[PDB]
Amino acid sequence: YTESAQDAKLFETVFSTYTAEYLKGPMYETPEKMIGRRPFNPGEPLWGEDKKLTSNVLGPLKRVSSNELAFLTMICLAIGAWGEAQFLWFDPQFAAIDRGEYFNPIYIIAASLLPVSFWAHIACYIQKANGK
Amino acid sequence: VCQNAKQGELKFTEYWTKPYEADALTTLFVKARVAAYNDVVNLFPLPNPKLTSGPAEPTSVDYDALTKEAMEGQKKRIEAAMASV
Amino acid sequence: AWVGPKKGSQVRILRPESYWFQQRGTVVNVNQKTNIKYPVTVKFDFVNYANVNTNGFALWEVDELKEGEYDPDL
Amino acid sequence: AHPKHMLVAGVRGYEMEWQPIPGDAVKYPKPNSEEMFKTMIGADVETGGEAWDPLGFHKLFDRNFDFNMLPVYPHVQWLREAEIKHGRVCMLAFIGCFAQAGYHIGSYPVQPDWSKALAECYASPTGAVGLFQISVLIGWIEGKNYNGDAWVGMSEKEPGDLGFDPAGFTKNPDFDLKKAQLQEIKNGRLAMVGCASIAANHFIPGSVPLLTGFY
Amino acid sequence: ERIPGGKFTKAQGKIVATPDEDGFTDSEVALALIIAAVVLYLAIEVTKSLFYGEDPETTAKGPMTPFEKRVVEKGLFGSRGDSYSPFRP
Amino acid sequence: YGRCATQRYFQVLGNIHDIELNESLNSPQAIQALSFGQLSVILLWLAAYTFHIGWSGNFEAFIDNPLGVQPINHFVLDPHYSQYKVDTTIAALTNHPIYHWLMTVGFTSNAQIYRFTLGLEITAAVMLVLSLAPSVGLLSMGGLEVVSWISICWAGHLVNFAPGAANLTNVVMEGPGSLGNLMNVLTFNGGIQLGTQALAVSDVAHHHVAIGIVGLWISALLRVSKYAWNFNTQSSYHLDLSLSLTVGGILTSLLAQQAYVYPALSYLPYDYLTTTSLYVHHQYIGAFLATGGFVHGGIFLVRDYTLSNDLVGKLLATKATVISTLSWITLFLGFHATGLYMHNDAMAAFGVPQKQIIIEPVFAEFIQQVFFLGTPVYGLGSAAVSSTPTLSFLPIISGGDFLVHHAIALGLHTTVLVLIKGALDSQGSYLFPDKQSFGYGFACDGPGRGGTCDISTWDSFYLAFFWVNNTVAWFTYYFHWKVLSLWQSSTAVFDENSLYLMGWFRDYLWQNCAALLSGYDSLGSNDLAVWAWAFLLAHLAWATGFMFLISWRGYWQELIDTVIYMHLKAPFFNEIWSADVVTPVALSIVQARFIGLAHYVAGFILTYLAFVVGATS
Amino acid sequence: IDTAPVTKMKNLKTGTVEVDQTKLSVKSWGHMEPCGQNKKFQKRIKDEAFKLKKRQDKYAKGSAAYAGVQEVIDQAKDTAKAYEGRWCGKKDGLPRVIATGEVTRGGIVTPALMFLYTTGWIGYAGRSYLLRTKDAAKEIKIDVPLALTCMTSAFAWPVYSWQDITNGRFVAKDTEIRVQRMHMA
Ligand code: CLA
Ligand code: CLA
Ligand code: CLA
Ligand code: CLA
Ligand code: KC1
Ligand SMILES: CC1=C(C#C/C(C)=C/C=C/C(C)=C/C=C/C=C(C)/C=C/C=C(C)/C=C/[C@@]23O[C@]2(C)C[C@@H](O)CC3(C)C)C(C)(C)C[C@H](O)C1
Ligand SMILES: CC1=C(/C=C/C(C)=C/C=C/C(C)=C/C=C/C=C(C)/C=C/C=C(C)/C=C/C2=C(C)CCCC2(C)C)C(C)(C)CCC1
Repeated sequence: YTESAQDAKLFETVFSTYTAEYLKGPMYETPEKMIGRRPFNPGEPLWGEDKKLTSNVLGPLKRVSSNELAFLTMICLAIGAWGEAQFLWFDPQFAAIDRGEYFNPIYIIAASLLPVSFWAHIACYIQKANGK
Repeated sequence: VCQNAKQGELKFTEYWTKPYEADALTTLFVKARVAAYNDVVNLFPLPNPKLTSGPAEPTSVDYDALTKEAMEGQKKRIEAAMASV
Repeated sequence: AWVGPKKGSQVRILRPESYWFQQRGTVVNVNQKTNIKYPVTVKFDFVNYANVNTNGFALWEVDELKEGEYDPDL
Repeated sequence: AHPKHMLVAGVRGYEMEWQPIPGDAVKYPKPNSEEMFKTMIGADVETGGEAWDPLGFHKLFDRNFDFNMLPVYPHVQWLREAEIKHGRVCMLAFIGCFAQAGYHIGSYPVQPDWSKALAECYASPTGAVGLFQISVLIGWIEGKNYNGDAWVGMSEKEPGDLGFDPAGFTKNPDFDLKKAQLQEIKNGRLAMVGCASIAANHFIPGSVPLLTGFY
Repeated sequence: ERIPGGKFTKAQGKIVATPDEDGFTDSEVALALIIAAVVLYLAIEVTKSLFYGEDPETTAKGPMTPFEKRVVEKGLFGSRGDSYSPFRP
Repeated sequence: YGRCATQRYFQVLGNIHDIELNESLNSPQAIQALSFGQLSVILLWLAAYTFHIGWSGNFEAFIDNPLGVQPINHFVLDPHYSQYKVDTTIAALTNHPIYHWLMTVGFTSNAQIYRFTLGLEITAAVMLVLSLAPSVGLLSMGGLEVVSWISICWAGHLVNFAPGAANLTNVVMEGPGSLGNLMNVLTFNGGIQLGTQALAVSDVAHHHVAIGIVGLWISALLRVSKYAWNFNTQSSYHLDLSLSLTVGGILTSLLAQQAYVYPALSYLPYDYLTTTSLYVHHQYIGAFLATGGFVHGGIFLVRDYTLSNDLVGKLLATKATVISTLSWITLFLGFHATGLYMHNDAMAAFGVPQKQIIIEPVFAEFIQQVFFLGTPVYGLGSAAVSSTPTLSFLPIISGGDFLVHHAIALGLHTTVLVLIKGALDSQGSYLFPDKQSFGYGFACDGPGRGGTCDISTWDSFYLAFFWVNNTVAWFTYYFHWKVLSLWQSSTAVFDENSLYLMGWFRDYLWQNCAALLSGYDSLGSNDLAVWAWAFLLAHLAWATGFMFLISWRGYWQELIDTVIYMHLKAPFFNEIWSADVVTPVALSIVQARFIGLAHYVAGFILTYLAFVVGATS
Repeated sequence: IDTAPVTKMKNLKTGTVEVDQTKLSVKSWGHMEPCGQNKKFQKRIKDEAFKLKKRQDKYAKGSAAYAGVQEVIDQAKDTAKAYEGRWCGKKDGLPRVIATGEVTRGGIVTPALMFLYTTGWIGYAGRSYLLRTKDAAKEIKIDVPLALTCMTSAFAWPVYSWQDITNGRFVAKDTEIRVQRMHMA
């Protein structure tokens, strides 16, 4: 039928589009698509069409409620702030070392919880935005 | 000339270091494959192999239901894409 | 019927590798044969590194621009 | 054109995106900014009845689409949110600067000077707890009213619309809220000028010829 | 005896004190040479292994160890990838 | 057989370790085996040093008087020496801190050194055994947990050999005891401990146990961060290699800085030459590792990356902005540093040194005074004096250091500009839109399109390596002159004459070469003769690199063709050589550029090493 | 047998970093003092004057060379008097440039502003000429009246440039210029 060059380009576009939409599904079976390489882990899609993180991004605590994570992050923040303040400025612990006595383990254990509070509040907002 | 496949796209093939020797079909296929990889919202998880000699892990996810819903998603996506063009 | 950009009309090049990519050029002539893959002959004020300023482009690699919808300052 | 993937910033066909917060859906902002500015509260008689914005700071969000197609510069809605927040904070700061010099409330160290009270309350064992409580309360009332999306002009809330209205305002048929908003904005700008004057007097004595003896 | 060269050698007056005896005798040098000969034999073995590459039957005819089976199945220790990365995690 | 050309040598030898192209041992197990073999080579090299130190060396005499004795590296038995030179030379002296390291880590005898050599040889044998059997099982070995465990074990070693370990009461048997009991082996005094003028062994052991524990925790945190958000989307040997090389370069440069300013080896600062050589060597290694990180990033772009909307895709899309802004930074820095240096040169030349532009490094002085210094030296930012200061070797900066740091910034930014430009244009430029199909390294694209010389991505590294060497030369000149002034107590000759570059010539290079050149002359030869000879040899290598860089192939190919004609027309040899076997052809363009760069940098390194030895001897 | 001069660190275990506000000024820094009473700077000036006088003594009184060296001496004296207000260390005597941002003698803010205005003038004049002469002919062949019009009209560059930046007439949309997309982005 005297195929046009534009018709050949149309077929190339159709082939590319069909391939692209076909290789996504479980009919190509390439090492890239193996769990922990490119895919989203089987039953745990991290985000949908809109780039909004799902509760699956939290891992083990993917079903801890938003209120509980808020309480966890606030308690961790308060305890970590108390430990940091009691280690650095109020009753300093390095100056206690200069006195020949050991550290106070309570202060260190408390101050260890600040990054816990950070990631906990990030996870708390993730849960709240997902309705959990 | 610049419609040749990229070397990264032709990796692990005989045309890895010589993408200019690949077929038109192969170049188009890999150029569509790279686009397919970048759509993890619809990319398939491709379940793990069963290599251990023990019994199959019970897990908590049904691969059959996921495969069926992925077939449905692939069908609808292809329909929409062909409607677009 | 005529297919492709009108003669003498400014077009923007959509070919990623072209020296005048996303730049603007004047259409000299469009080959009205369906078998020609790159009929749209476009002339540019700038010459490329080969000191040639005329090249043929495919129909899908050129965007026809209206008389005042582009930027005269390139 | 270019495929659906590989679209970032300056690539043709790349719709602008705004998703700073991990956990929130992607938002695609239109230019707006100037369009919102043309119908924006402010611009009273003091500057000729027109929206006094030299240097074109409200147009930079529109110019984001020309620079790199990225939300580098704030939307005018974010500018109004910042102006409102600055105005309220500066009203409170001015009243605090002229109230701490005469009044004292808690177990905080006695420091009438405003420029030293913050540090001396940091150092106080029974002041650090109070400042921590103030900080967490402010953080709560600030993250609850996060706005943030006003950076791209889609805040879904008029600027300075925290969940706070104990009186009958914003609900009475009378008491036009436009005049109240204009009064709030202009008094906020006035308080910001006052705080700048306080800082200048603290650093360059005799600058403002009314706070010469002030701290 | 040495002719000192350099301003700091003369200024600091550091002397190169030769030990009275040698330090390793001759027997321990021989033991070091023997151990180096064993290392050389191992190096020859490694060179022969690497030059001819890995044969295709091994890693294909020799079944993977249960550790290797489970690691490849679960994608650990650089598996589920195409990199070496000794400083993985 | 062998009916190839001499080009085959330099073509395969340039990719002889490009194992990804070697289909035989292409698996990652083979690459781990290569790592094992390399570590065996490193162990044997350390065994070499320890064996020659313990065999013909004065370590037993070094531990007694570390300040008054010069460490001996190995015995010299060159047959070319003249009896006098034989009587003159005692043994090859030491230019590395291995005596100091052995003294620090508890070596007190040559028997311990011999046992160390045997252990190093046995460990090299173990590494060879591990390389004999590549296997996914061996791929489990390694990780940040493993290196942190190595750090913990090194902490245990240092605790066992700390000077205060004798006073230490056994913690695991009699309990932790008083705090001082632990302070016998674990301290955080901070800074130089006086006496040995180095960090206490207790400090180093405590550092290592803390680092190991923190590394274990960080590795666990990173792996749980891999639990959720598990995405190995881009795996490539070159991506991970670039990561490792950049981190290693940062760590090595930091090692140079913090080992000069916080020496950890006892009685090291008293040895000026070893300190200077340490700093220069580690800075060169760190710069090389960073350059390798950039190179392997470029390679990953060339042949392992697939375009996406990811971090790298965003970098590539706006590569014009990156290159343009880096070019602006380099132009500004070079213009201003060169102009200020030339202005100072003119002012000093015209007898008006006061009219020089000396911009005080007030920002670095502010940082130093506020954060580091314990006494008011400059008085800006803070003037408090520390009641209980700690000691270190942080230099006190002045006006010239501002210009020198701007030169350093210019060098670093220009190197980054070249490397980033080449890596991002590996995806293509408008002169070469299809560079993604030509590989990392190639000669050119011919004389067409105006010319395409050095357009390859490998040529970007080739051009940027000159800048790497130049930047390292700049800041190593800075360090060497600073420490020479400090040791010679001048500290004012530097602070005044480093403002203008004629100072950098006269007072640094011309001044510090006086003793090196007298290594051998008509009067005789002294211990510096070897270093003057190496100085000349390095200059010769540098100029041969000039030959390979300036003159290009075609000339040399025609000349070699004429030489082949002479051979084939020569008597008694045309019957034997028909030029069919290993045909002599001129070096390919890429091979020539690499060999010229190699001679250039070999002469660079050897020249500066000889100069450092002759100046700080 | 000794090492490099050991510096003393601040064992800052207090948990706070104190920055003295009163030390944020050149006059409060203990390592730089005004050139007027800097003994090293005065010695430098004396040595310069002595060298100039020695150079002058070579030429006889009243000669042209004598007058030239005398004018050089007067220039040096005036330069020294002017530089007495500068800041020059405490051990070097060479006047320093203060790039903190304080408006002081020998500062950087005023020279920075002057240079930036001048070179924005240059760049805006060139850009205006290129915009009003979109032609290679007028680039190789300078339109001197139009070129000088642009050069003298670029005096308002700081405000016109910002107006164009905010109004979109200064920068170009990335989709309308030759940008590198050969990787088929
Ligand atoms: C940082 C605080 C801040 C912010 C974000 C805004 C934001 C806004 N103002 Mg506003 N304003 C402020 C403080 C502020 N104002 C103060 C203190 C005054 C008193 C002089 C005013 C007086 C004022 C008037 C009279 C008008 C506005 C208008 C506007 C809107 C458009 C202008 C614009 O885009 O500027 C946003 C960007 C900035 C403000 C950048 C500020 C950064 C500069 C460089 C700081 C320089 C000041 C410096 C400290 C010197 C001090 C000077 C001294 C007088 C204190 C926008 C919502 C117009 C309006 O309502 O439009 C409808 C209008 O007509 N403002
Ligand atoms: C652990 C680090 C590491 C590792 C594993 C690799 C691995 C690799 N690199 Mg690499 N590289 C590194 C660091 C590393 N590199 C660093 C730090 C740099 C910057 C300097 C580079 C720069 C670099 C470039 C520029 C290239 C590679 C390439 C390669 C690949 C092929 C190597 C090959 O066959 O070269 C062959 C090796 C040689 C020819 C060695 C040269 C021998 C030296 C010069 C002898 C001279 C010393 C002499 C004794 C001195 C005498 C002194 C005189 C006075 C007598 C391979 C995957 C190539 C590649 O992938 O291309 C596709 C490539 O082109 N690398
Ligand atoms: C002394 C030798 C020398 C010098 C001066 C330069 C200079 C430069 N190289 Mg370079 N290069 C050299 C050797 C040298 N190279 C060698 C041997 C190699 C190995 C092949 C390279 C490889 C190389 C690469 C691969 C790259 C450069 C780049 C650059 C530029 C960096 C920007 C900069 O610093 O601008 C400052 C410019 C100068 C200092 C030149 C001198 C200008 C004047 C004379 C000094 C200032 C005087 C005064 C202020 C002006 C008066 C103004 C008015 C009164 C008239 C610059 C032009 C990079 C580039 O072009 O990026 C922009 C780049 O990518 N070079
Ligand atoms: C209209 C003239 C003009 C203008 C507006 C600019 C503007 C710019 N140039 Mg540029 N440039 C020019 C001429 C001009 N250039 C010329 C003639 C050359 C060849 C030497 C260059 C070479 C050049 C390089 C190599 C680089 C820039 C860069 C830049 C940008 C940063 C500013 C900078 O570093 O300037 C510095 C300018 C120079 C180093 C060269 C200046 C040479 C003269 C002084 C300029 C000519 C003025 C013109 C003739 C005036 C005539 C007016 C008359 C006809 C009426 C900026 C967009 C940098 C960039 O991309 O950063 C983002 C960058 O790396 N330019
Ligand atoms: C009924 C329970 C209750 C009592 C009885 C109580 C009493 C005191 N509060 Mg308190 N308080 C809440 C509950 C109670 N507070 C709640 C729900 C909030 C969040 C809205 C809140 C906020 C703050 C803040 C922000 C500060 C604060 C402090 C003090 C203080 C002074 C102590 C002193 O000066 O010694 C005393 C006696 C201030 C302080 O000075 O702390 C150092 C300080 O800054 N409070
Ligand atoms: C919102 C709300 C409520 C509320 C509320 C609250 C808390 C309202 C608070 C309002 C508040 C606190 C408003 C302070 C303004 C302070 C200003 C303007 C300071 C100016 C400072 C100035 C003008 C300084 C000026 C000078 O330096 C200048 C410029 C030059 C000199 O020559 C002269 C001097 C030195 C003087 C209700 C009623 C509780 C319930 C309802 O339902 C909802
Ligand atoms: C080519 C390319 C590549 C590569 C890249 C690279 C190679 C990179 C590197 C990078 C790097 C290599 C980085 C680094 C970084 C670092 C850092 C970031 C640091 C920082 C620090 C700081 C900042 C601090 C500082 C300080 C001090 C310490 C002292 C003084 C003061 C101060 C504070 C300043 C890839 C392929 C991948 C992609 C594409 C492109």
